Amino acid sequence: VSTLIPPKVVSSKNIGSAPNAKRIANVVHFYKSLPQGPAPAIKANTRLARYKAKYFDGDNASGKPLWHFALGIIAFGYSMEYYFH
Amino acid sequence: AKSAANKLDWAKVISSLRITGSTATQLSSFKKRNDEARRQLLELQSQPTEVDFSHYR
Repeated sequence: VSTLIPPKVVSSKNIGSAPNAKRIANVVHFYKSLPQGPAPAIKANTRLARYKAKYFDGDNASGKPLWHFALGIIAFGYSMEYYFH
Repeated sequence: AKSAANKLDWAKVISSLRITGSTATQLSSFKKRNDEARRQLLELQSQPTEVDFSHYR
């Protein structure tokens, strides 16, 4: 004889179907993350890492590193050809 | 006492946002409404239990 109780029965009722499914996905995606640009890790110098933080950086990454690599390759090849040819 | 109860009941009825799709609470609402109607009918139609022998005898 008791009336229905919508706001009293919300323990099992969630927000539709998709919103409750994505609530767990969105609650923790924003929890454990850097606030703003933390840990840049820019500093690196290990020849390969020296190239990474010197010319191979993605801020520009223009053809200048490629031209420098080609210049070094042809400089080595000149001596190689002198040895061979 | 009935005035405040009617106020809150009607406010709840008109403010239903997640309280829709009901089948029996409205039935209890009409039960209370007809009960109050019977109350009013009994008060307005109160017959005299004792015989009015002062003017009828």
